[PDB]
Amino acid sequence: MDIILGIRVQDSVILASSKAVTRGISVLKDSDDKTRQLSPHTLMSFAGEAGDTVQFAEYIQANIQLYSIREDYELSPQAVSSFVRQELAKSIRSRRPYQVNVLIGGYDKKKNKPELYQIDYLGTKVELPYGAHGYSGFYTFSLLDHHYRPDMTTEEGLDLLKLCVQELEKRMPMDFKGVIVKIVDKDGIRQVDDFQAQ
Amino acid sequence: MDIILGIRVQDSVILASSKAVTRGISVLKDSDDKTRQLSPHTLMSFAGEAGDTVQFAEYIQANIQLYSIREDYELSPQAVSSFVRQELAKSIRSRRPYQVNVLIGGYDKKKNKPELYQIDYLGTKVELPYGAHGYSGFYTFSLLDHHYRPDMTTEEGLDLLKLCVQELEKRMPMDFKGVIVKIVDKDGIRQVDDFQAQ
Amino acid sequence: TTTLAFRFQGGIIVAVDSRATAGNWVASQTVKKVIEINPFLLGTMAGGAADCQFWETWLGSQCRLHELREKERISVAAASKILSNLVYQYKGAGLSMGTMICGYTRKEGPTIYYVDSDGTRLKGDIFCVGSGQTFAYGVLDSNYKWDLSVEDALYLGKRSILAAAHRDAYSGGSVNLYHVTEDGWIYHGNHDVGELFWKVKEEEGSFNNVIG
Amino acid sequence: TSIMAVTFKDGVILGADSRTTTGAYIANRVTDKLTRVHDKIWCCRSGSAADTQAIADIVQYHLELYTSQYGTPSTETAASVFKELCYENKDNLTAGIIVAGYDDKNKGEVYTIPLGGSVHKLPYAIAGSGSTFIYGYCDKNFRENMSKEETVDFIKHSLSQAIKWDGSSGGVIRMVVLTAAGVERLIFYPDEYEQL
Amino acid sequence: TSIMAVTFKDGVILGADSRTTTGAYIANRVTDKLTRVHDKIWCCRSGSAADTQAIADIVQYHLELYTSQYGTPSTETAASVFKELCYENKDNLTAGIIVAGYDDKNKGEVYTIPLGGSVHKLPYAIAGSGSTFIYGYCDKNFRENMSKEETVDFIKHSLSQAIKWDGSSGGVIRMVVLTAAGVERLIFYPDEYEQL
Amino acid sequence: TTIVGVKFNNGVVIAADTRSTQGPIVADKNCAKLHRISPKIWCAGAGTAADTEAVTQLIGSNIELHSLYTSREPRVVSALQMLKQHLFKYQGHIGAYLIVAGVDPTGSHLFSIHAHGSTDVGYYLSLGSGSLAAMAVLESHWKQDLTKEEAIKLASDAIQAGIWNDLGSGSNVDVCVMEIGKDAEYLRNYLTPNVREEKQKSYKFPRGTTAVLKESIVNICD
Amino acid sequence: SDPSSINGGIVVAMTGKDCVAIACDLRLGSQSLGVSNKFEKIFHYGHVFLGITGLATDVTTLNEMFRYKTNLYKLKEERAIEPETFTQLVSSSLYERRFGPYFVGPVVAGINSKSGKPFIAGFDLIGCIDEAKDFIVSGTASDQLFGMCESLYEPNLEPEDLFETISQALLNAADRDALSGWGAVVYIIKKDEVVKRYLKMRQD
Amino acid sequence: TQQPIVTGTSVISMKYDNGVIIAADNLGSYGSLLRFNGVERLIPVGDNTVVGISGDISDMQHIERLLKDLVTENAYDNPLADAEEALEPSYIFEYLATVMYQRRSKMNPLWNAIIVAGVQSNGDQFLRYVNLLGVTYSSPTLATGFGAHMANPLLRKVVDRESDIPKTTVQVAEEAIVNAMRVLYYRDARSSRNFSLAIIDKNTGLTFKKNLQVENMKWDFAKDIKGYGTQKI
Amino acid sequence: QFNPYGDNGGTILGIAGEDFAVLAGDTRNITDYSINSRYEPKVFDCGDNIVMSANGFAADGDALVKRFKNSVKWYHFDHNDKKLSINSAARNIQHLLYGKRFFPYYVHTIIAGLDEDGKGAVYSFDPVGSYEREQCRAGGAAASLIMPFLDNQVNFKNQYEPGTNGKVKKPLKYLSVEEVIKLVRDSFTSATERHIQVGDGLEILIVTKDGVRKEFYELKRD
Amino acid sequence: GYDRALSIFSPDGHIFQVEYALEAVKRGTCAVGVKGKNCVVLGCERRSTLKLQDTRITPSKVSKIDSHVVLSFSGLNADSRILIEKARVEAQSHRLTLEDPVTVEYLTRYVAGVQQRYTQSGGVR
Repeated sequence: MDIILGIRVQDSVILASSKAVTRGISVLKDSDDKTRQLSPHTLMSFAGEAGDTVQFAEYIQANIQLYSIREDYELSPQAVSSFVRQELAKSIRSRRPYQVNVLIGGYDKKKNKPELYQIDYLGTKVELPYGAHGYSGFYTFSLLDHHYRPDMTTEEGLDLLKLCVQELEKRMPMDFKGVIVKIVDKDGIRQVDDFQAQ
Repeated sequence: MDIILGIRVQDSVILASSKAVTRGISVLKDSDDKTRQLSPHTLMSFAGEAGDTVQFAEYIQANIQLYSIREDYELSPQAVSSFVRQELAKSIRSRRPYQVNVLIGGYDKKKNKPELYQIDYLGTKVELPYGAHGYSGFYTFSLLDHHYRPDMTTEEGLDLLKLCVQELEKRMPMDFKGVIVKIVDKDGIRQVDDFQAQ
Repeated sequence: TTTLAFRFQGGIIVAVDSRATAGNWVASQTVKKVIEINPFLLGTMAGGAADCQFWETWLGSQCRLHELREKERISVAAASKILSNLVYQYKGAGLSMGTMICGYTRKEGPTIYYVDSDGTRLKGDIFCVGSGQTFAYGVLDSNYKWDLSVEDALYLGKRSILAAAHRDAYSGGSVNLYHVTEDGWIYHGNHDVGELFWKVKEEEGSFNNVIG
Repeated sequence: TSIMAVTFKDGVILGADSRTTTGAYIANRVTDKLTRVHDKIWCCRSGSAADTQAIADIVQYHLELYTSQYGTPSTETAASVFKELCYENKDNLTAGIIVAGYDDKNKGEVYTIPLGGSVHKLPYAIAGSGSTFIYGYCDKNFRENMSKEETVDFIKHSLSQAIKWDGSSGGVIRMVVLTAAGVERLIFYPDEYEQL
Repeated sequence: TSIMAVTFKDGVILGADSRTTTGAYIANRVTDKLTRVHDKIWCCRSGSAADTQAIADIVQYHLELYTSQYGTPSTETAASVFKELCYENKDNLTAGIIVAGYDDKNKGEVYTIPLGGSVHKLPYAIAGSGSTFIYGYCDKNFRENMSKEETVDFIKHSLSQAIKWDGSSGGVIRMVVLTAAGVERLIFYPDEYEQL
Repeated sequence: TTIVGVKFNNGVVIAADTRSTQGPIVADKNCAKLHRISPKIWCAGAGTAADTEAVTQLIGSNIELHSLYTSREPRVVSALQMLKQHLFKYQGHIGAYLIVAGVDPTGSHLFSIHAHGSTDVGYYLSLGSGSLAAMAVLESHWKQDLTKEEAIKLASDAIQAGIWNDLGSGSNVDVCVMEIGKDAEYLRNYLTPNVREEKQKSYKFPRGTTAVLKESIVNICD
Repeated sequence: SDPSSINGGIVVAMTGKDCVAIACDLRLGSQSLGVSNKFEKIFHYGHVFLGITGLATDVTTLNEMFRYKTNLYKLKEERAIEPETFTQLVSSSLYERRFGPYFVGPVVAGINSKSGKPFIAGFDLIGCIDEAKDFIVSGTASDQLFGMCESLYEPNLEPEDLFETISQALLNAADRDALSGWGAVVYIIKKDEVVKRYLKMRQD
Repeated sequence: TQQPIVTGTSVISMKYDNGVIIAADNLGSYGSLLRFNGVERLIPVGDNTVVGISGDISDMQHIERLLKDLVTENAYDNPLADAEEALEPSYIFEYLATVMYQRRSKMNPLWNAIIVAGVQSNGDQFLRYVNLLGVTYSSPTLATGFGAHMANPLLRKVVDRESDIPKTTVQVAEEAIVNAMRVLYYRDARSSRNFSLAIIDKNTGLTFKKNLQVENMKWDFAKDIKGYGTQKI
Repeated sequence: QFNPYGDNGGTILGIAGEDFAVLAGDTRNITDYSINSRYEPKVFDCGDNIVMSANGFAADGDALVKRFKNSVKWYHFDHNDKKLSINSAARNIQHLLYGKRFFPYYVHTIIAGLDEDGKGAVYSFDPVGSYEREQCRAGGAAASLIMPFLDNQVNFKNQYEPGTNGKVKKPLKYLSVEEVIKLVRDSFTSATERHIQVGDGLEILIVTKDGVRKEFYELKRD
Repeated sequence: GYDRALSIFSPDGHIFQVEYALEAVKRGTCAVGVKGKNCVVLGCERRSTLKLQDTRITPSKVSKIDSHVVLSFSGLNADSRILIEKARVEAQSHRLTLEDPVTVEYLTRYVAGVQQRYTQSGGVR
């Protein structure tokens, strides 16, 4: 599968997502951004079935933006995640389920704390210090289980990912063409354009 | 599959073979030499089923070396290749066939000409200017069909491969961890230890 | 089938082969795999003949309605998404299509979108779609430069499809060329591989294997 | 199961064994396979008990409403209802039904609706797993216009043979006599028919 | 196929229909299913023609060598050979054979070797697709020690019924009479047995 | 394929069509389906062509060797027994269906053999996809005590029923008569009712029409 | 899956006036991937020619086999094998592998050195001989070859004419088959000489 | 989608100079059990058309009911129901064919092979076939199931092409059909000796013959056949 | 289990001339190895100078032809009896076919007529509506035997100018109605020889500015 | 179920229900909009029939359909909500399919269509 990682540090949530889009025998694109900004302080990464992946992401994006305009307010990360879980939980028992896994990283302006939610296509939600979807978890959970600390700065967090990404580039069979990293904190969402060698 | 490429230039045959050995979810080794020297001027690369691959290579190696000592002579590349084809052709109709594909590159000291033979596990043999086994052929045959010339020097040949290897690193889904290149000419077989950046 | 489209300085090049098969049977060597959606929108076709022809012709009808309704030329992004969203509605039903929506709008400039029946929609500068895509990629990838001449780019495109027609048993016939500039697409002929191959062989010195 | 209907001089008689099995186990050894859909219109059920019971119950309902509006229904009409249900729902039913009624104008009549849902009017009809074994016997001993006693004998013998060879059949032999005189229930135990 | 063997006062008789089919097509309408393995030891074949023919041919060979060394074989011995082949090779054979011979000490004897390869000695035996339809009839009309004429009649009627109901049976009815007097071939055409 | 066998007052005759087919395509428009087991024992076969041909020669070979060993004429029953036991042994995997006929010191014979090894005897037989079209004819015209000529006609007519009505059959009719006292006479293409009409045009190409790249002489002598 | 459709290729033979012709394409691929355009399918032992379509490994194996057998035949017989005889050798050799056949479609062409008569024949994978006087076809584009031959062919063509006819049959049939083509070679055979020509054709 | 339970075998037919003949035995098979013997499979519609049905009998009975209704309905508000506006054979066929194809198209076929025989009002002979797939075709002769393999070859010897129709008389024709019925009785294991035959002549009208029997059968030679190869007695 | 499809054999052929066009087809209709009819028309005149044939599964081909004819009828009713151009009919057919994309009309269909410039035109379709205009096209059972022929004899493929060293291609001179009818007849006699589902008769429909004309020729009945 | 034609023509060619709908607007609080050279301003008045409200929570008269478009109105408040909601939903749907926010003319054309439709649909005013 694709690489979808997430790590919640002291004051932020970092999301790393592979840039490759491979179909069969060919790597069609190497600069794919597997993420959608649901609200100024909530970001969602996703991986899974070819079409369901983006269709779902954009569908959720649309609904959150509609909520934002109707209420002129931004739903907390916890609320947005609960909405996404229910959407997937409905999906699993429908004619053709959305085969999509997601990581939702958002900064809760009311609590002033970063949050990381991991939700699979069955509608399984869990809040974590760090999460991953697919085969990545197999090499990154023990890594982080070792090098992770709650008080880490955003900078220590980026070093931590780099460590994950290196392990993934050594042992994973696929060439996922690097990752795109994004930071979610009290000031919104920004992208670390320099990870190709940080 | 693994990358097995071969290209016959003016006075030599160059063999490029991927260094990765992947089993399931993990890349177990990244410095694997998928080649066996059959005689001072004959080299054979191979790719295929986990165990059959090396077992076959070493078996053929043993037989050629035995021939060499019995006759105190080195069988021509054409003769060695014919022997390998028959071995595989017997194999295909046996209880458990050797699922191995090979490229045989050798310098024929009597004709003073390099030769490249491609033989698949069914015992299908064909002599070529350049060959490949597996998915590689899908991106390297048209490349070479374009940039190949019979009078190319060994140096132009190495540039040609580098071009193949780059195309393979851009479009192939798998991370084959680079290749090991070997040159077969009138002076035997030598390895180009510097291809990781030539 | 082999189809490609790539963005460069002089706009966009679009090249396709023209073979149609049903198994090993060559059903046609003269099929059009490029539909001119309109004066500035081209669509490439790969996969099931019927599925492509039908849905892309339908796409065109949808683009025309957009223009009558909004008094403005549909965007390459919006046009590609119409097809993508349609194709997604049918996901799982068996539609088979690998397509490329190429156009030029003042708002987006040269633009290319890959859209397939899996529901995948991707924006990019270079795409090769079809059973012969890998062959095209090999030639196109190793000679691409953003700074190619409208003359050279056209040739690489043409040469790339040739490569594919040669190695892919399911691609062949002739090459259909197109050049995209803001003033629309410019048809650049139908080159029969039957003659194009030998010409290119001689003049270029490549395909050195084959005997002539 | 082994069931049959025989028309004779005074009307018609329906007979059946009483064994219903689920595998080699005899779930019921005193089953009553002779079902009443109307006063003088009965039937013999073979195939899925659940299906034939549901079928009969629906038919009984239809003949009851029919009677309310148009008087007593002809045996031909009862057989038409069974057919309508069996044919139209052939994909979901496993029912083989013998319909037999006594009318005053038509005397006795027998209709057989096999698996497909087709209808066949006959002098007499046999069906059920055990019937295969008495085709020869019944063809050789059946005579039109037999007397009540002769008919009861014919059915008693035929079924005793069916029961003798088919393990899916057995128990007692039940009969129903339909004539202008009314309706008569008859039963015969193993000890009697086994020694014929 | 419909075949049977009946022991009677003077010996034994074997009868059979003459229809062999491959699907609904009648490959042969004059087949001779009455096979001789020895002078006064014959058999009726059902199942795979290829298998039963091969079986019989082997048996005939065994009884021929047996005779060379130990004289005429008992019908019990012939039935033992068939059994040995059928039982031991049950996984690759589809043969149902009726063995019937005439000995001077044992008069007439009938043995039946069904699919499994088991052996059963009986007063008479019926087999073949068409046999299912005459179980009732045969059980009701068979009597021990009948006369040649009575036996020929019993077999003629029984088979006429089998042929009447089983489409896999038909054609002519062949018989073989085995007594101290010798061997007699009998045949009966449709026009006769169809109207019984 | 349509093969038939008809016994007559003093012998037996077998006939067959001449169409060979791979799927729906006709590979051989005039093959010979009539094989010789011995000079006077002839065979016709339907089913896996290679099998009918191989089984016919194998048994034919052994029949010759047997004849030489016993100093006697081959007997049809021997070809029958050898063929069937062989086919039986191979449980139907040798897809050979044959109608074997012939004359020998014991008279004239007509038999049929199936791939699994069962044999039949009769006065008229037919095998193959044309089997039914032919048998329909035979069932309508056969009678006991046919003359050599009546038999040829009946047989020839049966094969025709097949040629015309069966898609698996066509072209010509090959016949072979075996009369008790004389030599067996093989009538290759006894009937040829399907000659191709003259083509509307000639497609002879002007020399030089085909583009050649290289030319050379090939060495045949050693 | 289908051994006869993995590599691709075709072969066709025709008779002419005191001459015979056998031709084949040069393609050798693995499914859609074209691999070699030099894979010839015609071989010859003495004056007898053999073309083989089907699974390439079997094509090669059978050639090495018949060379082996024809060599011993010459050493014992003290003469080169004839077309008729070879055809029988091919048939029995194939049937010998009845239940594990070589996936090939062989074609024999030649002139009987003693009677001068032209000879051609075809075989199915288990040896069944097809002896036609006009033409034999084999390969993944056999339907096409049948159509071309049946239409274009006419008796007693002269060598120079039979060449045009055979080449046109091969070429146009090959062009309607995705697995055939990629080059082609034709053989014109006469009692005394044999000419071999490589045709120019589409390379797609 | 279903499977046939009680079935009818062949339906053979051909057209002669003045009309058409059609026949079918009276058997209703149940697998290999020759279960019913009083089954009429020739459905006369009016006096110019006869419909022969083979296949699933329960579906046949349904088709029968459809035909009776077509008659009833055509008579409604139709003062020319027994004249200019009577049911034509071609109408009856196009109806049935429409039904057959609609049913196969809904994946729930009427498991039959049908032959509609009759004479049009302008005297033309009508003979066309339609089956469970909705496939239709015409030929001087037509047979279903086994009759297609054995009856057509025999009947086509009387009328090989169109031009042979006017040259064929009712006698020659009826004879060919009656011989075919015998052949089928010899080789079709799901056939009966009893059958019905109907002639629709543009002059004599509709003649429907019931209870016929195959006669003049050759069985005597059977006595001379013993064993299966080497047996002599 | 019920299979909604069947194969009725037959082959059809369409060639377009400079001011005419033909659509031919054998008149044989089969099922497996039996012949249902030796004469059952398969090429039809649908009006507005358009001939069409839907070969393959007959029931499907018939329903399609029937639907298209009814289409032409309504085209008139709704567009003031306007004539339906061949290009328009082609597009119309595409929708008819694609409408059953998930339960296809198992047929290979071809239509012929004249375009709006009076030129001959041929259009052929995919079972599900894929289409292209061409110079000629064979369809059905023998399609694989005939197309190669038409590539060679109608579009002069692989043919060059003698002596030009295969450097000059044979000019594309265009065929006359007389030359075309010869190619058609030869195509069918050739097909009839090698394909067991082709024969009995050949019916050709010729389209000119004067309408539709029909010619009939016998074909081998084996 | 309910489909009575409430908006229908009268003898003089007027749809009284639509006309009376305008009277409802005439009664609503005033609203104005003037466009500058680089902006647009929307003014609305506030009633005073009752004063003791909580301006923080009381629904405002100017609503945002999207981040670059606003909509003010005069008439029945309850009715405006329905239109505002549909407008907001259409705004998002348009971004989702065209991948570009709506133009003001487009969003306007849409709201107008909803209003028009309610003038010739049964069972609604």
